[PDB]
Amino acid sequence: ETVREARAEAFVTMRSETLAMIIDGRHHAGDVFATARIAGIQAAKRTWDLIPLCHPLMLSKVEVNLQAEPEHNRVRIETLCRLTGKTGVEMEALTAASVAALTIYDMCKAVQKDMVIGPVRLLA
Amino acid sequence: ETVREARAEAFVTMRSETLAMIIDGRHHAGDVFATARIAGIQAAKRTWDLIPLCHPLMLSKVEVNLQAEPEHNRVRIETLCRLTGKTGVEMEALTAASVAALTIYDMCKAVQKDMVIGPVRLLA
Amino acid sequence: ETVREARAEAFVTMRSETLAMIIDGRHHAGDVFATARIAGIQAAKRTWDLIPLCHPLMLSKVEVNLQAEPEHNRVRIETLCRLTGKTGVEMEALTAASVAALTIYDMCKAVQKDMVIGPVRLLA
Ligand SMILES: Nc1nc2c(c(=O)[nH]1)N[C@H]1N2[C@@H]2O[C@H](COP(=O)(O)OP(=O)(O)OP(=O)(O)O)[C@@]1(O)[C@H]2O
Ligand SMILES: Nc1nc2c(c(=O)[nH]1)N[C@H]1N2[C@@H]2O[C@H](COP(=O)(O)OP(=O)(O)OP(=O)(O)O)[C@@]1(O)[C@H]2O
Ligand SMILES: Nc1nc2c(c(=O)[nH]1)N[C@H]1N2[C@@H]2O[C@H](COP(=O)(O)OP(=O)(O)OP(=O)(O)O)[C@@]1(O)[C@H]2O
Repeated sequence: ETVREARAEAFVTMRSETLAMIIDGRHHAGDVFATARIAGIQAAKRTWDLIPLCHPLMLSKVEVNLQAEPEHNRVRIETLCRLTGKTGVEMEALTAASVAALTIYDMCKAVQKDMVIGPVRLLA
Repeated sequence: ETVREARAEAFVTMRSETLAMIIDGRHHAGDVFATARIAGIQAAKRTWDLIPLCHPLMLSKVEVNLQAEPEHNRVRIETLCRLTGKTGVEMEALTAASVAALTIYDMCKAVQKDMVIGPVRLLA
Repeated sequence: ETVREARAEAFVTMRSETLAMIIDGRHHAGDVFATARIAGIQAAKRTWDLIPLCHPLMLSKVEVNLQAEPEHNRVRIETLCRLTGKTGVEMEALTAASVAALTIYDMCKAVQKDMVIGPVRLLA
């Protein structure tokens, strides 16, 4: 039994107006980043129930951080998962990143029909 | 890693007729107290999934006890949660008490529109 | 804290045509056995949430195996559950077997109205 951790990233690519709306609605009720962070945290804790062969685990830590990248017309999501145990937490990190990305998508899709999620991958 | 425990209480205040109906339907199919106890136990085990920042834990014990207080026109709910681990179980105890209270409410609301839940708090 | 395990079996009895359809659709998209295995695995991990008094546990292993028994006009399901902990996994094994059986039933019920599930029991 050891300390295990994993980090993942995801991106959501969108038009400039769409990203500007996220930036302008930040820190207000309906905060896209706040909502996506909570969604990702909740999703990480449910990973065992979403991915058939994953084991139930006791996550002691899940972090989801989001940043606008206006220069690339996209949002970057980075996640961190940690626990002390025998099973790793790669899928928790990826699932948290993915559901955070889907939540950004959900909150922007009225404005834009052709957003793209990706890449979604582990960080070294 | 130690033995951790928490106790909570909740109250549901109602008219005398409403409480009398609970007392009279006790030990029969549709037992309000039996249903509320099971709801509270189930809710305690799901606390991590209801409260965003709570950690998943392995509850080894959850107890929910209910008593009519005819003298005060109310039901009192007391809960107990225990486990051996590194994280406490205050939220499990409060959530079990709260959902037990909501279940009493649900089973009585046809009869009464203005029941009040509270206080809900930890016990020392 | 020790290694704990449990094994269960379940049977679904059906007409010969119904069983033949399962055998003939095996290894194809809509594989009844593949679907039932995944359902049973997922169900085992949720046992604590289905059975009110069961404890949440960290299952390290769940196996679900299915075999056609043409000679008896039935499907046999055998399950295995294991973990290292203080609480046994009998209910996880039985629940995995039961939900696997219900999934076989679901996937065959258009064809047959009078299938029977049982026995469902622990193995020694
Ligand atoms: N929650 C959660 N669970 C996880 C992962 C995760 O990131 N998060 N990674 C691992 N894990 C689940 O188990 C896989 C690894 O298999 P395992 O080594 O536990 O199987 P064993 O019991 O050793 O036996 P074999 O099956 O190896 O023979 C796996 O790749 C998942 O399927
Ligand atoms: N199921 C469940 N979970 C619970 C509680 C509960 O009653 N029941 N209480 C605790 N806990 C969750 O974690 C909170 C306490 O934070 P923590 O001390 O674990 O965080 P750490 O990993 O130490 O890092 P920081 O974030 O402290 O820097 C908390 O207050 C909950 O948010
Ligand atoms: N997931 C899951 N959980 C399980 C089982 C299972 O197969 N799978 N078997 C056990 N268990 C739940 O706990 C029952 C056994 O009770 P227990 O010995 O834990 O209670 P204690 O805390 O010792 O106190 P008392 O209540 O004994 O006084 C039980 O029979 C279940 O109710």
